[PDB]
Amino acid sequence: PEEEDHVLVLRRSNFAEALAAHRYLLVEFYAPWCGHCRALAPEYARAAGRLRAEGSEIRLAKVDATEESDLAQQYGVRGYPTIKFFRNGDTASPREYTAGREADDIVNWLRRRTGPAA
Repeated sequence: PEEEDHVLVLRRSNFAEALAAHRYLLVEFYAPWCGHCRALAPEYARAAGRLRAEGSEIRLAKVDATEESDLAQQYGVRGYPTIKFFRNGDTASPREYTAGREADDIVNWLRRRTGPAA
């Protein structure tokens, strides 16, 4: 599927397949006009590049919730950005990401969910 600076581009048609392929999957629901999403996009992409540089199986993804609204409403998204971590493809119980928005604290937070060499 599409990938912008190593961040997977997800929509309803490929969302279930990404969960099945990636057991550690961070998903950012965003709006391109939202200022905090704009400030987040370079840091999110730098976090994904570093994980890719580290040979990690963790994957970062993003969903334009203004264009994929049913998918966003299915996960109770009521503001942007909304970041959720899915483990082992379990969509009922995603962990909410509420930590810093710099590249290093995203990967640190992901490492605390999985392990230093995941």
